[PDB]
Amino acid sequence: RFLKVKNWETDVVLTDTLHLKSTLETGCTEHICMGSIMLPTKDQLFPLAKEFLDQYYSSIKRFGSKAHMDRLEEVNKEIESTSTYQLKDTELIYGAKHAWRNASRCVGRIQWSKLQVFDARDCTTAHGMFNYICNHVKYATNKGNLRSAITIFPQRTDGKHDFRVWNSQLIRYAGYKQPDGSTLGDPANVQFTEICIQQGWKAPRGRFDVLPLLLQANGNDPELFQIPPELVLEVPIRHPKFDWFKDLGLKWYGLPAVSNMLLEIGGLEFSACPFSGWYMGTEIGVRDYCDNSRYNILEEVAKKMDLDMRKTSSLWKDQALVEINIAVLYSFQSDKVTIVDHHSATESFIKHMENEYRCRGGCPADWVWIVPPMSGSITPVFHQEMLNYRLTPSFEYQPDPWNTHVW
Amino acid sequence: RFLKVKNWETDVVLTDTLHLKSTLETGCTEHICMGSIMLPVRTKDQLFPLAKEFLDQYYSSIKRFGSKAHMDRLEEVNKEIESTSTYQLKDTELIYGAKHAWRNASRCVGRIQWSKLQVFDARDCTTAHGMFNYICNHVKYATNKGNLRSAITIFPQRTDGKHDFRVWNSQLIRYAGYKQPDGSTLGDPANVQFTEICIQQGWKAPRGRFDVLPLLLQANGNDPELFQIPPELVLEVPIRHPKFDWFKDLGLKWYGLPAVSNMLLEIGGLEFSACPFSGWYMGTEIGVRDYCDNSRYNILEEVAKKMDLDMRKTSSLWKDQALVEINIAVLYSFQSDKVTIVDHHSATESFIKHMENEYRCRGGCPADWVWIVPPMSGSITPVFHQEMLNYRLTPSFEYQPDPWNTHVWKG
Ligand code: HEM
Ligand code: HEM
Ligand SMILES: N=C(NCCC[C@H](N)CN(O)CCN)N[N+](=O)[O-]
Ligand SMILES: N=C(NCCC[C@H](N)CN(O)CCN)N[N+](=O)[O-]
Ligand SMILES: C[C@H](O)[C@H](O)[C@H]1CNc2nc(N)[nH]c(=O)c2N1
Ligand SMILES: C[C@H](O)[C@H](O)[C@H]1CNc2nc(N)[nH]c(=O)c2N1
Ligand SMILES: [Zn+2]
Repeated sequence: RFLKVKNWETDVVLTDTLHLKSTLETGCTEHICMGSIMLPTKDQLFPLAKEFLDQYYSSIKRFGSKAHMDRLEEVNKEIESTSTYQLKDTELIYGAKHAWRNASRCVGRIQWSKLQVFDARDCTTAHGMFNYICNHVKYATNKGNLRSAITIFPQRTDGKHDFRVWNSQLIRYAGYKQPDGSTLGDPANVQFTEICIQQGWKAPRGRFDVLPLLLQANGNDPELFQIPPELVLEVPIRHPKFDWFKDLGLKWYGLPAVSNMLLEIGGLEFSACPFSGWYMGTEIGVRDYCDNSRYNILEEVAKKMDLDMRKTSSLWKDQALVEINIAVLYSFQSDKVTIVDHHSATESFIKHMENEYRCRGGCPADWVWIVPPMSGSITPVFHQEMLNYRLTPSFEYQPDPWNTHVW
Repeated sequence: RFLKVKNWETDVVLTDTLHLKSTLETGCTEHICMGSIMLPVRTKDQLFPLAKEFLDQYYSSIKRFGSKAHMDRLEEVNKEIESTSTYQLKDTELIYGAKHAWRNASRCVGRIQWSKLQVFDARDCTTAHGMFNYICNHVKYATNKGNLRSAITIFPQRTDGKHDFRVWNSQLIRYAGYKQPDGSTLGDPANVQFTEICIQQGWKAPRGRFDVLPLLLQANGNDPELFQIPPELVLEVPIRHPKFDWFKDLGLKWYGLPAVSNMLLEIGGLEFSACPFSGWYMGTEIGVRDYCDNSRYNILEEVAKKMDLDMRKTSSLWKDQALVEINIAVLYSFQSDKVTIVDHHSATESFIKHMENEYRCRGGCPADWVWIVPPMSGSITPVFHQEMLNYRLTPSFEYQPDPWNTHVWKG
């Protein structure tokens, strides 16, 4: 019932009871652990709304008050009638902040309560979505002093009137398959880069071409939009020691903004809720730049460094990996663009876990995602036991629209 | 029920059916995942069924399931059990059992080598001196002058739980750790408690930074006894860096033979409480964990200073930088001295091939992602991108309480 998690580097032991309020399943069973798998009605709705309202009023110290009972009734009535409901702005903001608070795969949750929520529920068209998204981008970028934000479009109704941002992130680079069979630009976005063209986009066919937004409002077909360049902060990548580094022709965008997730609050589903915070260095330097299936630039960098690439045991890949990541962080800091290294971010998360354990009785955390893709054990989270479980409100994965849209 | 795991780097999908044979519990529930939790006498009543499941697996493995030899064996054991409340494995069953416990060890990335395990049968051992002798032969055989050979030595199984054989050391070879009165620690901090028990038992500590600990051996539930492994039998490797001539001056060295000796081997219900085994090191075990964990030798800073790295702010990634060099040094020193070792890139690539083979020939491969992925450069190794299924199959290697916490001293 009362589970304990131990940190093997500091012997600190925390007790978790928050998991007892868990509602969704994990993918695992007592016979099998799937911890490393990437993707494990009015009658249905009211109980959800109730659970949410109870936690909402409880958080404001008005659990079971008249206001609570009242709102509970009002929502109850609304559901019975309309077969759904609308959150009060206060609930919208609380729900979003908590969905972030509950994202077990996010190492940056110590920032959870500072989220700026943009209510775009009155939106009706793709141009309207583009407008809201541009405002989000400018607000969050804040000339390099990034501020976390989320813009929430209209909730789901009949499932045939869904708003969806087709991009996986608001800002990403295009990827095109060349005759060579090789891939130019970002390989992860090869397909999307195609669906944009299958729509009319005029690809400059470059290595770092900011993709166009493909916005879907109310179910209708999506529409393309070029984000005003001055709104897309980019960072030229240079090494604080290797002048030749810049010759690599590397740069990345400063704003990470997940746009393909679904937000669940009190049973209500928000299929278009792009959100953004700021990068942890390794996301770019380790994953985007060195993944074998991404920009895969390890060899090139190792060559320039003139390292013995004959035997894996010389650890040239490891050597290069480090330099590359030193560069990413150096560049961002130099341009005064917010960014955080894995040491600092993970140190933050441990503090955050401790705060959540004392103030909330726990903190759902997914070790597989929390530990950085490089230098795992020299970061504190590696030695930290974590309990993973699903709490709502939450952020969930959802099918790429191009695999569900009825044109 | 079928289950698939996908490798997101190659899109190779695999199907697991072997998990269906999984009987033991994982620690997780439908509502919670304990995937990152370090540590999540039998009755006749429960024994024979465990015996049967095992003998069935064994006879199927040799293509004799349902034969007369199979049936007679099941009858022979059934009888022995009701007759003696236990039973003895045939040599062939023991060898098979030991190999499969390794094969089934979900946290082991070196399982591609599982079928080559050399098994030493020490079930006739009765005293600690006998244990010492067996352990010495295992170490010399396994070490093989630097060309390491995997091996396991199996002492008598548990009976009533009051006559257990145990190796109190956590590994056959490990360095002493000494807590100084000023609060600092000399040697390996991980071994401070065990070292104190050794000194108390009478060991004369040389008190250096790399003193090979003595063996503290327990036979038939008796009080443990001390023994010094012959120095000529302990292969050690001085660590130096191929480019940094000052590295050698850090005075670092490590032993070549990694030999877990505190685990419990379960086979067909029988419990082997003393079953030391060895293979060879993956570089990062020493370079990352032994040398760089904050709670171990913790040398990042000193190596950082010597390299003249900007240590003012973490974002310089000075720790990351020093880490790589230290690991380059460990691999380099071992290769130079021709002492077997494997780097994490090579070891992980091998585990992926092994894993694919296991799915195709066995229907699955239980694997613990948290442990399989190396403690450094995680995503640039293929296992990072590989989905895995973790489940417990027997035969198996299990954790057991440290003996100093359960032993009834006879004095
Ligand atoms: C302010 C700084 C923030 C930092 C440093 C941070 C860092 C991270 C990192 C490293 C990951 C894993 C990324 C990957 O490997 O692809 C992640 C995942 C995630 N974060 Fe955060 N995050 C921040 C803000 C946010 C915000 C504002 C939200 C939403 C309100 C959020 C929600 C999540 C979710 C749901 C995931 C997992 C997404 C998935 O499964 O792909 N994060 N975060
Ligand atoms: C042939 C060389 C081998 C290599 C390269 C290898 C490598 C490893 C590594 C890197 C780990 C994790 C160690 C740690 O992080 O502390 C491990 C764990 C494990 N290995 Fe292997 N291994 C090998 C041979 C063996 C042998 C011979 C056995 C048994 C017969 C075995 C049984 C296990 C077990 C049971 C674990 C888990 C230990 C625990 O949970 O504490 N390994 N191995
Ligand atoms: N810092 C953040 N990172 C999440 C988005 C970027 C990620 N590298 C892409 N990604 O999840 C790739 C798909 N597996 N979030 N945020 O600050 O809002
Ligand atoms: N290569 C092997 N490694 C396992 C034993 C060494 C480990 N670093 C010590 N250890 O797990 C200390 C406590 N967590 N095995 N083997 O070759 O048989
Ligand atoms: C197969 C495995 O689940 C997959 O590679 C995971 C591992 N850990 C991760 N951790 C983070 N933060 N992000 C990822 O994309 C992944 N990928
Ligand atoms: C808390 C966490 O589970 C623990 O530190 C684990 C993580 N992964 C590991 N992986 C290996 N190979 N060895 C370890 O000791 C650990 N420690
Ligand atoms: Zn699990």
